Amino acid sequence: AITALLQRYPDAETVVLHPADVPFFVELCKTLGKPVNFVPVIDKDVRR
Amino acid sequence: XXXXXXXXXXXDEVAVVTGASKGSIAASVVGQLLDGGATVIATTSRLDDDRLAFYKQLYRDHARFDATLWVVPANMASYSDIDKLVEWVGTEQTESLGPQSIHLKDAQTPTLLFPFAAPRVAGDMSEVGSRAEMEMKVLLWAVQRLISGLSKIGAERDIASRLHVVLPGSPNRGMFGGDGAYGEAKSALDALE
Amino acid sequence: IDLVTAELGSDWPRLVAPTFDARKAVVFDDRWASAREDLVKLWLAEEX
Amino acid sequence: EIRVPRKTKLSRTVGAQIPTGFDPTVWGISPDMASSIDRVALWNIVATVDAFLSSGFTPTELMRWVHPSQVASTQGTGMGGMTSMQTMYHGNLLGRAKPNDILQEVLPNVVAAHVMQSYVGGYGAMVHPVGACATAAVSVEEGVDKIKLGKADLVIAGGFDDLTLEAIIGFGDMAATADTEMMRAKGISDSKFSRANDRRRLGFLEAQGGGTILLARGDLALKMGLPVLAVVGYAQSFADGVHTSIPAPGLGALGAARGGRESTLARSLAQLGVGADDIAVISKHDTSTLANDPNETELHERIADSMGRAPGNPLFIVSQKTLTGHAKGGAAVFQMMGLCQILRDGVIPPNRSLDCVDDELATSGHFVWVREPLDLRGKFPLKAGLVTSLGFGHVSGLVALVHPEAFIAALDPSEREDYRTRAEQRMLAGQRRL
Amino acid sequence: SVFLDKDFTFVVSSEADARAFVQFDPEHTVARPLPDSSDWEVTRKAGTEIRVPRKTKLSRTVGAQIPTGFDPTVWGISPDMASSIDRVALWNIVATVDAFLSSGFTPTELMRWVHPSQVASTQGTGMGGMTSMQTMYHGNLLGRAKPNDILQEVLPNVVAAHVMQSYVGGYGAMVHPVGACATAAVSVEEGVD
Amino acid sequence: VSAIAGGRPMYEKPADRRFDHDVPEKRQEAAMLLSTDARLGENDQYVL
Amino acid sequence: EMSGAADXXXXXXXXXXXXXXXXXXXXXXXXXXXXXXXXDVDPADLVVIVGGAELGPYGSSRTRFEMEVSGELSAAGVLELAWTTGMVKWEDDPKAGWYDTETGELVPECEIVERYHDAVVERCGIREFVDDGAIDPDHASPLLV
Repeated sequence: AITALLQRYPDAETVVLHPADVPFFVELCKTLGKPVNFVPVIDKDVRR
Repeated sequence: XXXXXXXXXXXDEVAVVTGASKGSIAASVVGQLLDGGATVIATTSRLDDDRLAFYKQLYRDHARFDATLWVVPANMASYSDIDKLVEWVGTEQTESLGPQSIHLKDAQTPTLLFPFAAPRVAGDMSEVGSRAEMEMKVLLWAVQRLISGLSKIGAERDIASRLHVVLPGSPNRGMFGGDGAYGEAKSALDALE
Repeated sequence: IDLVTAELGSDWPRLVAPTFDARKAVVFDDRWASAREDLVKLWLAEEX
Repeated sequence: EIRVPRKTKLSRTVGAQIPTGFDPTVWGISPDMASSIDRVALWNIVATVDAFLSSGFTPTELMRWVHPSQVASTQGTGMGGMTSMQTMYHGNLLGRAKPNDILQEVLPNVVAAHVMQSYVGGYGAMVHPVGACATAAVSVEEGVDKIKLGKADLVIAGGFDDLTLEAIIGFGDMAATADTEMMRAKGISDSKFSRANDRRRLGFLEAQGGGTILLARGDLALKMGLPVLAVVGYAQSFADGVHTSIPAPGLGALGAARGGRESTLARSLAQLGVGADDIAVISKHDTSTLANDPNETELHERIADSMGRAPGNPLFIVSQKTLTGHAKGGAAVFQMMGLCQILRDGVIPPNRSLDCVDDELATSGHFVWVREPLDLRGKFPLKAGLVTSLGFGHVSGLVALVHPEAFIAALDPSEREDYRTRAEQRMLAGQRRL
Repeated sequence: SVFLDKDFTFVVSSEADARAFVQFDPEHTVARPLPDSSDWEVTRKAGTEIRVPRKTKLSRTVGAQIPTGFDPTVWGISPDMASSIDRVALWNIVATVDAFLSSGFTPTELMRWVHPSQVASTQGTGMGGMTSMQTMYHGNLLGRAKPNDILQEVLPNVVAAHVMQSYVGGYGAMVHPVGACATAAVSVEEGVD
Repeated sequence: VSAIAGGRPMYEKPADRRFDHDVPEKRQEAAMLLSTDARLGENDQYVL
Repeated sequence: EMSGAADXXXXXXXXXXXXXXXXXXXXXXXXXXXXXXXXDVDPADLVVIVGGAELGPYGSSRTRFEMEVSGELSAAGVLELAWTTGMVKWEDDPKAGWYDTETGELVPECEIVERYHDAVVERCGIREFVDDGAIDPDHASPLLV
């Protein structure tokens, strides 16, 4: 699946995650059904 | 092409064409006139740059040697326009540079005249139903004054040159009932002859 | 002016307004300029 | 004696203005700076930051490779500090509260002085040309001059000017600016009224803004491993001469083409193994005035004619003033910027404001005026551009620009390959930072 | 700047100047044609903005000034030049002449040994054209008659531009440093360069 | 000392060398700027 | 029949959500043949342009070049101009994203062209002078006799 998508968009391999796509991912971690298995960000909520 | 260019010749025709707009019979006539090494006066009802850019596209394609094209804002419904236009068409062909820029009206005696100006039925102001009455001024009466206008210029400036006016007659009056416009209006062209 | 309008109608006076003026005319007498740009566009884009 | 308030109606209703809603604050300039400094300062300050962003960020990284006294600032102005000037002469005569720093802030050099205080912090050269309309190219000339003599190894070249009230009334009075009331009478929209080389060209549109470029020693650029945007093959300013006549335009920029194979223009090219035919593009000043356009054309026509430009191999010319308008001080830099972008992308920008080419210009056969963009792809390269600008009072200038890949040919295959490695890594890190 | 508390007494003005009055105030000012004289009356209502003349005393009573009685005319500068150009221009113009006088006189003698494009002018200013600048910003806001060449004459480069037009006539480089107080030495640097 | 006494040192030039013969010099205007070694003769008093 | 064919419409289902955005700017090399010697040219005597930028009626060098060469902005073109013109703002308040600065509304990258560019074109480039100085030269310029 990963190969299928990023073949269509080869530029995804050479570039940065968009600065507006970073809050989106961190936002998704907060609304996720089962809590995220990792730590996405070091911040005030790091204990949580 | 460089060799064929050296020996290239030209012709000359002076024409005034109205109703020359995009996707029309006259537009195909205009580019073809330009293809024949002519000098063409082209009138456009809409003066907007989208219409202006089109004639530039049409000219830069079909233009030959000796070919000169002229585009102007014009309204065939206005008698003032007709008088003012041909007063511009018939005066001098001179450009005076003083302290300022004055272009004296360009004088070219028309060979061919093409009254293809074709009002269309669009009634936004509610004008519906009175148009066939008004167009009779445009399609005939104002043409008559247009023919008379260029006749004056020709007589005043004294040319024996015959202006050839192609009268855009509608095909075969009376054997079609479905056109509703063309068939009836153009039968008086026999009376105009 | 009301009587004149009553006879002729609303659209007739408004559409009969003057348009043409001697200062808005545009003349294209240049082939020499347009032919040169026309050729180089052919020369570069030649495919057929 | 009493002075009683009145009003006036003026001819110029339109100008080329920085997009509405621009703030130096959004770019991150502190409010204290915005207050204390002229509007023109905000232009050169932000431009300098974005100019650095092309390669490096921290201005003190320059002090790693270079002793600080080898950092130079060459920044031109036609006037500069205009607001701060008009602020004093109103304010003082009006007794209104106005800033105490006024005369300091009206010095056309103080603007980049503010940038050196706030950003780079260099210990080295500061020069501030006045080229009228030609300062930008005149600035590049001296930026080039500072490096070759070892006075400074890194220079910032550029120009900037502002559009205010009394800037307009000076031009409109001088008759040099296009009269808007006449343009509307001819059915001309605001975007279409700046037309270079057009038969109908009515005089220039006044604009505002600023721009700068970072010029460096070729050896340093490789060593620092920054991007190479282009090689400046030459730069010159040129005067004209004694005459009474006011319309008579300066032709003195021809002095660069003097000598043929021995000419500065051709030798500059020849040192890269480039010929006279290999200049495809000239960036004209193209003021859209009736005086400048045909003269600059005759000028560029002649500089090609004597240097043995192959017959009918015309210089394809862009007019950026038809788009951006004419900003006096920052004129030739915007053209300088466009020329670099021309070389790397290959694309030659159109003049979309051209309805018809002036019939007078037909006599010039080494010149071609393009109304539509000619886009050069990977199979269709280009080589060298030329920026030309004519300032007021016989200020004329020429900057020969050449493609970066001409420089990479002097490294030998081993070091050439080594440089591409460094430049590639910088671009990736540069895209990151940006 | 003061706000008028009660309506000011009407004053006579021309139609062109009075229409202008309306363009600032218009809710706050009132203008009428006078039927007999065709001119207009200008009446400022309450709420208008008025600029009222005042004075100030300042600290600096002394400066270092060129000896009293100096004239560019005595040096031989034509009256037409004196008028058209800023005071700062008269300084650089005469200085350039006397600078040449140290060696040669006729500036075109340089064109004997040298191609004209090899003559350069590097001339610094901290501000320059100051008079011509203060002349516009007063004059325009004051509507006083002021010269049309103002912005050309306020360009700190225009002063030696005037010298190149009037004297040397060189075809070569022109640079014009701004060094604040240091322009002079900064200019030498680039002249050397 | 000749300049100081007479008011001589400032002479605003008519630019004789520019226009010296109306017809050719306007044509020679191009030719001058083009070729390197073209200069002033002294004997005619500085002719172009 | 043909008016009816024109009068009889229908809706073919189209489900589409489009967005606008791009990778960081790249460079397309050109094909150039060069016969050259290496050591001959002194790098210390050469002047090379490291970088450059501009502030003008069309925005920065990136957006201005797009308008000059193309004539229309890309995704990054409108995104940058809307940012410079101050149409779009960035809040760390909840919903964490790009917001419209005027009306205080959250915006994505797609609608930037639709919601803004029409107004951007008008208020950028060349236009009637917007008065930031409370004075209009063309309309009313203060005079004192």
